[PDB]
Amino acid sequence: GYSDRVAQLTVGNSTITTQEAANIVLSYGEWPEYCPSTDATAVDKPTRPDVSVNRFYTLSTKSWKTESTGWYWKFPDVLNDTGVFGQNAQFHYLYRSGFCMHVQCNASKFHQGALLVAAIPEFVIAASSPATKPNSQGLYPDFAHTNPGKDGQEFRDPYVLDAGIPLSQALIFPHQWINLRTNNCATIIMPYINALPFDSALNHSNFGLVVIPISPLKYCNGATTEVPITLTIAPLNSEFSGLRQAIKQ
Amino acid sequence: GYSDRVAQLTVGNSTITTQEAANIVLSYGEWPEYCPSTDATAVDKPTRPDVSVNRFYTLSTKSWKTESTGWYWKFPDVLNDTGVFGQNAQFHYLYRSGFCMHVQCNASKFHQGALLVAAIPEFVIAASSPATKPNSQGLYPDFAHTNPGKDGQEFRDPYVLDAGIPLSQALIFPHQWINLRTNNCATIIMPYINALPFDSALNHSNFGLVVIPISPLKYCNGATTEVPITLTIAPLNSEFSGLRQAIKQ
Amino acid sequence: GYSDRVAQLTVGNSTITTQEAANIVLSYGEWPEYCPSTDATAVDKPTRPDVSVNRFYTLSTKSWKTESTGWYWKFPDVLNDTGVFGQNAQFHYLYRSGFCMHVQCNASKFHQGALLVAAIPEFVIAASSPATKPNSQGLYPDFAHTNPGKDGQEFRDPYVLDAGIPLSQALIFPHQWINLRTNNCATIIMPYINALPFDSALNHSNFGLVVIPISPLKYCNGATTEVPITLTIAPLNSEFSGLRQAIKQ
Amino acid sequence: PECFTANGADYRGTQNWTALQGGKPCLFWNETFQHPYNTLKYPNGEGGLGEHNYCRNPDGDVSPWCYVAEHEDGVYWKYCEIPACQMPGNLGCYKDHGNPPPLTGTSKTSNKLTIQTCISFCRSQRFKFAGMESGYACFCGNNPDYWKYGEAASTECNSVCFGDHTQPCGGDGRIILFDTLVGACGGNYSAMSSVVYSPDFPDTYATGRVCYWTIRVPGASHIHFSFPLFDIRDSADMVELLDGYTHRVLARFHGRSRPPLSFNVSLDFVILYFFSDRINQAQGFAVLYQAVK
Amino acid sequence: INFTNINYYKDSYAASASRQDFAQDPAKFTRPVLDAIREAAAPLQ
Amino acid sequence: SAVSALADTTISRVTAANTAASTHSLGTGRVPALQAAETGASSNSSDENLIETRCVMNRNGVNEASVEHFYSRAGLVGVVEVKDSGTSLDGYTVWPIDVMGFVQQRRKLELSTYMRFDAEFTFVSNLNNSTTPGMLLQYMYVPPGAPKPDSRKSYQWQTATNPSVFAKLSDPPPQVSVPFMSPATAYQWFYDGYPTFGEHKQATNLQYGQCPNNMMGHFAIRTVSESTTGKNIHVRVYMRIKHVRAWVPRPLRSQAYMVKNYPTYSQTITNTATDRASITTTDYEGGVPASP
Amino acid sequence: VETILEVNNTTGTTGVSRLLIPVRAQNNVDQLCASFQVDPGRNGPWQSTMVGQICRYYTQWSGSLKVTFMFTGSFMATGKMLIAYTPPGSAQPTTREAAMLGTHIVWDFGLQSSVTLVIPWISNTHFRAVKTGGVYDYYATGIVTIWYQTNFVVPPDTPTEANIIALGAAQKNFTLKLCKDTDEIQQTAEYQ
Ligand SMILES: CCCCCCCCCCCCCCCCCC(=O)O
Ligand SMILES: CCCCCCCCCCCCCC(=O)O
Ligand SMILES: *[C@@H]1O[C@H](CO)[C@@H](O)[C@H](O)[C@H]1NC(C)=O
Ligand SMILES: *[C@@H]1O[C@H](CO)[C@@H](O)[C@H](O)[C@H]1NC(C)=O
Repeated sequence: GYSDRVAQLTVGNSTITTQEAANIVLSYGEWPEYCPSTDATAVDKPTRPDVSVNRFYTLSTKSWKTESTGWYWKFPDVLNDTGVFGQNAQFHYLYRSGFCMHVQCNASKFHQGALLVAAIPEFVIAASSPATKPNSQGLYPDFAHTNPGKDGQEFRDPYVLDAGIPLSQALIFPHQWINLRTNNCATIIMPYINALPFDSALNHSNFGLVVIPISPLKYCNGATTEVPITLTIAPLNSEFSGLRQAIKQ
Repeated sequence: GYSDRVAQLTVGNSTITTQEAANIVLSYGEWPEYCPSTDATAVDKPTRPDVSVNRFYTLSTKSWKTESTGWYWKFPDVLNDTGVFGQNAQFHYLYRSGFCMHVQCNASKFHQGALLVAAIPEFVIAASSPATKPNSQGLYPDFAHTNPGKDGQEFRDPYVLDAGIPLSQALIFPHQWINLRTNNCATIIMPYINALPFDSALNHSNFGLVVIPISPLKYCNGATTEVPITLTIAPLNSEFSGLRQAIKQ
Repeated sequence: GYSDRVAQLTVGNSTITTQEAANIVLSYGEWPEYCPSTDATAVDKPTRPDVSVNRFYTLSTKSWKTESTGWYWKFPDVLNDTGVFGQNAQFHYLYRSGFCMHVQCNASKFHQGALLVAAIPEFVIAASSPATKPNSQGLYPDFAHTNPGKDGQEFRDPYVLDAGIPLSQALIFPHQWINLRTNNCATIIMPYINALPFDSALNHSNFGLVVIPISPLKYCNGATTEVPITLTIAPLNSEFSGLRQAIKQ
Repeated sequence: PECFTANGADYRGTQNWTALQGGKPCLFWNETFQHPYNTLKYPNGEGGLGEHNYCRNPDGDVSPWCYVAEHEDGVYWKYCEIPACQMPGNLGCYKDHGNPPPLTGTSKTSNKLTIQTCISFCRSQRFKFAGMESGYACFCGNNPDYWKYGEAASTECNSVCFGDHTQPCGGDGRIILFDTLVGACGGNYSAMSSVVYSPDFPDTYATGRVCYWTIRVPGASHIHFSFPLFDIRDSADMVELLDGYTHRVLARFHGRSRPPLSFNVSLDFVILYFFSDRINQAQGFAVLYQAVK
Repeated sequence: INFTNINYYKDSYAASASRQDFAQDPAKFTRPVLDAIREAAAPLQ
Repeated sequence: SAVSALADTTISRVTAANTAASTHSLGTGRVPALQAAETGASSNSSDENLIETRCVMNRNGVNEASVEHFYSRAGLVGVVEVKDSGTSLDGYTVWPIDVMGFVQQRRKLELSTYMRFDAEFTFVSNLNNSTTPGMLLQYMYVPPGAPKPDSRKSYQWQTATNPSVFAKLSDPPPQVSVPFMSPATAYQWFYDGYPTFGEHKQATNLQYGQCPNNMMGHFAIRTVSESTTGKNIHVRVYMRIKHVRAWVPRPLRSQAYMVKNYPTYSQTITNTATDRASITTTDYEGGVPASP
Repeated sequence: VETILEVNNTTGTTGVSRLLIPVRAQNNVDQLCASFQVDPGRNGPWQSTMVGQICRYYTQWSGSLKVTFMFTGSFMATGKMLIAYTPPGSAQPTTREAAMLGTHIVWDFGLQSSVTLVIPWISNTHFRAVKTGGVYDYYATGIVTIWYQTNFVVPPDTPTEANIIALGAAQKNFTLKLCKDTDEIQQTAEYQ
């Protein structure tokens, strides 16, 4: 009737071991599933390259600092140029997949801090601008902020999630904390959420992956200053339809 | 009890229609099959990207001339940089697949000529050199002749298949003629032949694909001079194991 | 499960043999029938001169040229002065009949071109006029264009069928192509279509019979220049009521 | 002609009114501190702004605008319908009602459409006119009657081009028509007065343009060459006024060679030359010649 | 609970539209031929 | 009882054709792609037999493409101005009933050759300034042969047998159900013939295509007034075609109409398709190719 | 019902010639014969089709399309064409090697003179808006390009340029939605 602190996540040829894990958040209680015949609309037979694309891709490592605001990734965009997933995402017009997001941040028992690892469906990034005409560039975020790639994007205003919504209510989304005294990893299994059965992996980013320090990383002199935060994600039940020439963006 | 001249070959999203077809050569009476558990040695789960790689790739068009000697391709090498097959062939160490080679050469009822379309397993290309020391470069074929790519390689001595073996006995291999008065296509379905269940798609070329004009293309003035020869091949039952970084050559 | 290229159409003392026939279009899936008692309104006993009027009348031969626009006939009008059908059509006020339109155009295997043989119910012929007052003569077609007789009428604007409707959608009507590489005849069996069970063969033309060259007749020097197009039609289930003095127009 | 740019970001023309008739007055720039564009955030010029209520385009919008008194429902600015701000190649904003189109010809929808990508599309097919509409639609035609549905206010064609949001590309049912000579890589100019532009003028001139404009007024004595716009800030990219019969350089202009107000020539046959490096492309130039018989 | 398609007048043509008899028979326009041609078969053999 | 009928009154969803799962086919004699368009038959090739398809249990409703739903929509069929001001102090107007005066209704009707239908005619009447003062109007249907009114006071407005609707402008739009009124089994938007016998050698030839089976009389509208009202009333007639039976589908009109009762196109023929630069030029930019 | 696609909707081409896809003997290999977008309601070749005109009376469409190409050359004219449907996201393929990566059919001219290329319903949404252009290229259907798989080979004394007639129609799973008013004919005055 409890959650075991040890966990092993084996997907494909990738395996993730954690010895200080809180639990595994199954987003909205729904495992990732393949598109049923009732919900499908595209007639082409989808490709399900099970083990070549459904596997853990360690994508980015961000150095947690005392004044760090946080980072966000867009799930399809963060894997669109990586591995056989990226190739299928480029060669195919349609794509659907869940994911198993695994954020890793280990620190000594003398460090402190708390990250909020949340998976935000349809994470539309806002721009912070003064009162200006709709002609103004500052009213709308550039592409580097909407699709940060694999490197992610440092939050400008994590208090409002760079979306005008309060960070305090970001816990309405499938979330997990990395409290350094408690756990060093946060696992979120997110099913494919979209008003469409399939969608373009290049145009549309289904989920945002926010890692925001709520309690700032504090430690004493002599502790290891560099405390990294690693994002390992794994597609789950990846389908691809609409084969054509490979399209980058 | 006869072979119908019309044929349609539907593999993946590709479909090949022919209205003047001799038959379909099933090489050695064996359809391409996936590697059984008894014959397999690699323990990794193979990827079988059925419709993304098993499909007709129209790869090369060679202009048949009166003095043309012939052309040869190496089946894995001819697809190693094309489509999702090439990507799987580069990302995976191991590969096995049959193919459905479809050579197309149409000409008017006033043209004449006969091609020999044969699929030669382990088509080791020979070099034609004078009596020289083993130090000599001419004793061994360069890589452009061993792995001609998708463009193929024009035969230097089609009489000996550039292999020291008489072309007249090349009919011991799975073959088909394109006799311009009879048919305009030659289809050969070749199963995976190798002393190994899987093999490197980059190092090892399992089959050679020779198209040699035995009866030279003759026509009269006013007929269409350009008489092309098109090679459309389709992998069949393609497996790939040993995922790693993509390796070109 | 196929259409035999040979066909013989025996109606009355007329027989039409074709050895390169596509099929026989049964217009709207309805064979010509005699007027049932439920649909009839006229009380006089109709005359059904079966074999004297229901027979193939070869009516017109038009020379297909490279710049030819096409020709159209009006089915009752094209037979109103021919044979015992014409006499019954003149002596009787009421008339109803289907027809078996058979267009014939044979050319060598070195000719090319494609006719669109369509049977258009209620083929109201339009006039092509500049913006003018309703007093203007050009706004309305003369009688030679509305009822061309047996000679037919050369299309002025076959692109719009001389009716303001696009020729490209004329395939919504019971149609058949004469593709010179494929067939030399087009047969359309059209039932009597009218909002009335019977109608005047002189005033009302139930169907138009268009023969438009879509792909222009091209050939090389030495081929037979004169490539005729012959219209043989046969009334089917011809009834005539309302006997009186013979009326021409 | 007061404006020689597509967006009106060259207008200094003394119009303190949204429209010449039936509009709203403009708020002074030295008094509009409630808003981003004023004389405090832009001290020295910086967009024709100053101590005046004149319409300006400092933000690179599609048309010269001005701040209006915010009363209606928060509308605190309005585009100015400056009739003299029409680009010398801009034939106007016209209505598009239906299927007999203003420009009967070829069409093109481009999510990267600019004014020049439409003109270049029409010029490649020997069309005289190029009409942008709805920000993405491009229409070509030789129709001298593109006004068959009546003219429209320039502000009715203020939809941003999908490829360059600083340029007007028409609107819903409104088509902005340009003469396809604008931004051509050369051409023959036999006319009294014409405003020859840089290659691909509403956009930035491409890298590697070697263009030759033939300006021969058959009967003129002097040609008054004026440059109302010379955003040619670079070194290799130069604009030369080569002679005619002799093909000799008469005046070479580049970054630190900005042209005089009138480099008049006594030859009735001048060849406007343009050069472009492989890098450092700028907004271009807009020359204006006036032949005096 | 649906309460519609009710005629309040003695004349049947005063009723609402007949929107419950969707029938699709395209063969009279798409395959108006005498010889039924199988899909897998070459039509003109 | 009949409560079972009231239960099955909502429109049931008829779905589109499902796609079956298909595999690869490598053989001879089976050519579902090869067709013969000369036969006049559309291709019977299915998606399953040309590509490897999946199982798509299609639930898209095809019910809206019915002839009833396509036609049961009130469109403008007539604008009748009851002129009672200025030079035209009539106070009445007799309007020839024709549904081919406006392009939107006319083009939809001419999709079919014969149409047998009942109609729901609605009259949306108002002044020039869009206002609807209480002003009594009389919309009298004058069938073919009934005497047409020649004034606002004439005896024909007694409507002892003619159908007539009295409604003020302030009332909601008068709406009536018109049956299938025609001597023929169906109306005929295209009549390849002449109404009368004869030679038809007139310079104008106005009678071609004029079928009196469609001429259903006049709509006489008057202000119920004793003198001039000084106000012109614009009566817009909207016809909703119900109980539709369509026959012989036709190509949709491509040329702009020029007259009401005749197909007549300009000498400047407009192409059905808009012109493009070349037969190999498509204006779809797509995305950036991975490796050109 | 299959109706003629106006694929030769080019400047200068007038009349019935706009309904023909010209095919001729090529001096080079792997060349492009013709291309056209497969958006039924887009101003282009599909306007000439019954499906493309009935689509315009509706806002959203769904289902597979079908283009039956009929070769109208001489019996002695032989040739193989690659007709490829490129799903959305890609522009018109610049080479046949790029086009053969999509849904394609290799058409062999012969006794059967017609080939059918099904444009499969490859869409992210259940329906595509009939309106195209601008942000509505989200509902782009794709591009159909006709390539010379082999040449157009003819014997002597035979025409070297023939025509392919495209016949566009809708598959059995075709569906329309949200009846609207077409934008095909405009009216400025009541027809008198
Ligand atoms: C009280 C007012 C009642 C209104 C009576 C309206 C009667 C309408 C007649 C039915 C309309 C359909 C037939 C129209 C055919 C005419 C078109 C034509 O062929 O020119
Ligand atoms: C005033 C009472 C009218 C009753 C009309 C019958 C309605 C039946 C209710 C069930 C609706 C039918 C569909 C169903 O069975 O769920
Ligand atoms: C516009 O400026 C001119 C400058 O002379 C001035 O006379 C005029 O009153 C101004 N109009 C408005 C509305 O400010
Ligand atoms: C702005 O400048 C004008 C022109 O000199 C002047 O009349 C006005 O008072 C100035 N306003 C302010 C707020 O400085």
